[PDB]
Amino acid sequence: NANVVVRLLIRRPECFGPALRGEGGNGLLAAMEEAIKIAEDPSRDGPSPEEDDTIHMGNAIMTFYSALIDLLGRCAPEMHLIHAGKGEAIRIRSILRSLIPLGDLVGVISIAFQMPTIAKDGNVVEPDMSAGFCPDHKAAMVLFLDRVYGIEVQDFLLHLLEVGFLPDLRAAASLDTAALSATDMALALNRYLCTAVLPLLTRCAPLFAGTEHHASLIDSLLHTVYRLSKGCSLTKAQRDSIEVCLLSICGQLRPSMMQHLLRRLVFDVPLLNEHAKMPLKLLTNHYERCWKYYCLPGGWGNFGAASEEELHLSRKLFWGIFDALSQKKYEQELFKLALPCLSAVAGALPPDYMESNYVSMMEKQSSMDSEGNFNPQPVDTSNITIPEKLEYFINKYAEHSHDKWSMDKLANGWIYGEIYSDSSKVQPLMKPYKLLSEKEKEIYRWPIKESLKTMLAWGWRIERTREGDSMALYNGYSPRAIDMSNVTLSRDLHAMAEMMAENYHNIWAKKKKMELESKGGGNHPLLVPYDTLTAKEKAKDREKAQDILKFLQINGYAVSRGFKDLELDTPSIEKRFAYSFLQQLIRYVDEAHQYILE
Amino acid sequence: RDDYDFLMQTSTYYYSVRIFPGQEPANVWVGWIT
Amino acid sequence: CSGGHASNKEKEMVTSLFCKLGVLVRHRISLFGNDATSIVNCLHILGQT
Amino acid sequence: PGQGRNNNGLEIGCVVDAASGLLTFIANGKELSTYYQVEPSTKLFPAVFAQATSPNVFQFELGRIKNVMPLSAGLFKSEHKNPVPQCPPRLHVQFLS
Amino acid sequence: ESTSNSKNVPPDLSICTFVLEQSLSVRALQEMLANHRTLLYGHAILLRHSYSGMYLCCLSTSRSSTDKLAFDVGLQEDTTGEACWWTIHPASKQRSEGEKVRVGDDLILVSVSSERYLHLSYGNGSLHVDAAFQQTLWSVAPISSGSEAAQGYLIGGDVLRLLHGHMDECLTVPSGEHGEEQRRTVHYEGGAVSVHARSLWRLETLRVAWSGSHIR
Repeated sequence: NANVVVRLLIRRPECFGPALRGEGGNGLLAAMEEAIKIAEDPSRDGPSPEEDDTIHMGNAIMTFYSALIDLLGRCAPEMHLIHAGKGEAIRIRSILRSLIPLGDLVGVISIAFQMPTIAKDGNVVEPDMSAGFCPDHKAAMVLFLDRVYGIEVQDFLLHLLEVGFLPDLRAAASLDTAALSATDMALALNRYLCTAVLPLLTRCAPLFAGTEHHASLIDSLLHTVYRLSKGCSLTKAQRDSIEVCLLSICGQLRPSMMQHLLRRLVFDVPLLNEHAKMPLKLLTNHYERCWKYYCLPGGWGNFGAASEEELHLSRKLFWGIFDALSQKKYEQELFKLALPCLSAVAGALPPDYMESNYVSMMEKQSSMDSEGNFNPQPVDTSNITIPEKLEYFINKYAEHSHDKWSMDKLANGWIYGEIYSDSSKVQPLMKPYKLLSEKEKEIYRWPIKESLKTMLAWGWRIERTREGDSMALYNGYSPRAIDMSNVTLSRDLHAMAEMMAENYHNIWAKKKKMELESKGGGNHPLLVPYDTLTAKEKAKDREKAQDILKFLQINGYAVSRGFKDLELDTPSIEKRFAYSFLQQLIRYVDEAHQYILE
Repeated sequence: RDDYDFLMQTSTYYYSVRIFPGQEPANVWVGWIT
Repeated sequence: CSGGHASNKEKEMVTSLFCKLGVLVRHRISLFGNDATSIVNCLHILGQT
Repeated sequence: PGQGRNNNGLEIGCVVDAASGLLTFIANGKELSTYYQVEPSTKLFPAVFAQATSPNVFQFELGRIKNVMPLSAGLFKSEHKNPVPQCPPRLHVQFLS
Repeated sequence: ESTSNSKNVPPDLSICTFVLEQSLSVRALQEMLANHRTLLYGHAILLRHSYSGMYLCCLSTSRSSTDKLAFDVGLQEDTTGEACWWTIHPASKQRSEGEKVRVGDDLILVSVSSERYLHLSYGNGSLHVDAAFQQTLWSVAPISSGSEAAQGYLIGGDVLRLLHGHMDECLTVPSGEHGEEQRRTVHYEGGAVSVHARSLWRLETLRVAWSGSHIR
């Protein structure tokens, strides 16, 4: 019945609409563009003086092209026949694959939705979904992508992910509040992302194997699944589906990328609430799939071994979970889950794991909160003042900023004049930074001073190397621009740059939460924590961290960590995981013997 | 301009190495070996 | 030979745990409902260590 | 000059006199104090040693300076009298392995 | 190629000719893909280009002539696959499937590979030809039949030499002096010109149909 419908529907191309007919039509992605403007134009979406008396033609054109393609995707042959080599099936799929271009499908998946807004009154101003772009209008896209084109290669897979799904999986994160949990946007987007998108990612799970070199989006899809999985309006079947998708995805990646997710887990799992069951399965299956990585000193031959940070996180996780169950209440299913979990964490942790005395300082308590879920606390910076010996570096990076600035205006085309007119594009400032005034130096001074006090807040020991002392001793225009074409920073220093950029993102999130208080609420799609952002959206933190800490070394100052280790009792055979585990077990069994003796 | 007699009679040769800005010059050695 | 030296004190705690688990299992098969199998397996496997 | 090289990467010119054996070096347009006096008939290979702390490490610019004959003129007998720098395909970078 | 202004501009009927190589049934084409006949409506035909020796096929590629659904029509070396095969169908009601095609019938051709009509596209200022979903009536005109040809006799569209004098001379234009104005003259010449390519002439009749017939 499909090989007849397809053959009948192509002979009459008038059934495809005025945009997919073939002549003059703008396509399907460009047909998803006039309809999303009719829904806002009141002169073309109404009878021109809800749906029963006012038929929305913005909601009527894109529901037509979401049913035509849903039929054109449901007429696709089942793929076992394509595997067996059925000629007519391959021909039908090729006709179906040529009717609709792949780029005309990826763009429609990438189209953003309209989110409800909270008002000054405190009521949710939710736009009409009987009038605007529906989450079910993007669901036929996912069916066509799976049945006709197919997702068979890793690069197209994470391309489509990055461009269409994350922007849609982060629009349900802002809907995870109390008021927005029961919106029809929530009820429809949760349905879409739990019946079409996540099940597709479950079927495309094996294609997530060789994607180490993309680390910022597979450490963000995990977060945009896990933290949305704590939603309250989520149904039983939808919760089961997201659980299945989550362990299916985490069952393919290398252990290195499951670090941000483990950091997220090690604070939420110990609570041992109802939600904790699926994180428990996640951690369990992770620790059986990758156990030599953490237990065997060399680990997997290709994947490697732990970096001692995952090793200390696993120890604190095991101990917190063990104590928490020690103080919990009896429940069959809870222990039937948790006993394999602890038995796997202990079995993957080295039995002789050396408890480093350097417990992680400044362990974050900022973003892993429950209510409001965002508490920015950058460490106080005003309490520490930049030394005047660093004022020379402040001035140097001020000229460096002025030189980025100047290359930008040589690009733009600013012309010499005596007045600052934004209309005529004239500004007197092609003078060097020496001729600038202090206040227009301060549009550079404030960023530099705040950046330096940011690293000073933690006590980062900034030390001038003798090369900078030499710089102090060395003490119709020819410009010159600094060329940082080869500068590269080290691995541990790059990891430190990661967290200081996380602090500069924490400040950004703090400022936009104060201005969100002025907005009266409404979670921005990019206001999610640093670990939830993707590579492209993690751009300003990267540029700021990189240029500041690659210019610091090229000027001479050597920066170190906040302070130096208090002590290391390496000869202590009383500090391995075995010591703590065995005395804890012996204490508990000493108790249990007391109880049994009574 | 170089003299086209001294240039024709000289036996002095040249090559130059540009250490790229960002590569540490403390880890780069330039010269001749046998 | 790849490593994993449990200290003499660690072996001391292992032996003490074995002995004390034996004292726990002494004449309390009924009190430990149907898990006396678990205790005897524990004593088997740690006695073997 | 110290520290700041991001004006332009360090240009270390290597000058060899194949008639006297004097090996001089010019860095950033200034002659360096170090010099070598090789024996007659010594065959010298232009070499650069580097530990890579950058995506792009160094380069083998084969140009010329004032009053000095390009490298290809000494490398190749056919181009002995050509003052124009050349990099014929026979000249390629090697490494110790 | 235009064949309506033949009284003013001769048509190049040397590259417009095709040979009906094979006429198999749809099912027989299916099996022979999986592993003198009179044409009947509904069969699958293989068309071989006379000049090039290649086969008409759907190219599975578009020139993007304002139609996103159309494919270009061209020539292919091999005969394998279903791209080189076309199905002939009745155009009007007087004919039907299974009935043998007449020499004066209009035909519609559908590619087996793409299920697209051999379409005349008015899309641009120039007139295109492609595989689209809109049908175009094609009239098959007979040029020649190999079986009825006679060896040693002049037929239409033959490349030949005009041996004038004593089997020695050849009616030939001058050689390659790099000047076409000087080459635009005609004379008799002998020797090694009888095996060269500048003494070769094509005899084209003043007809479009049956242009490969015996010259009278």
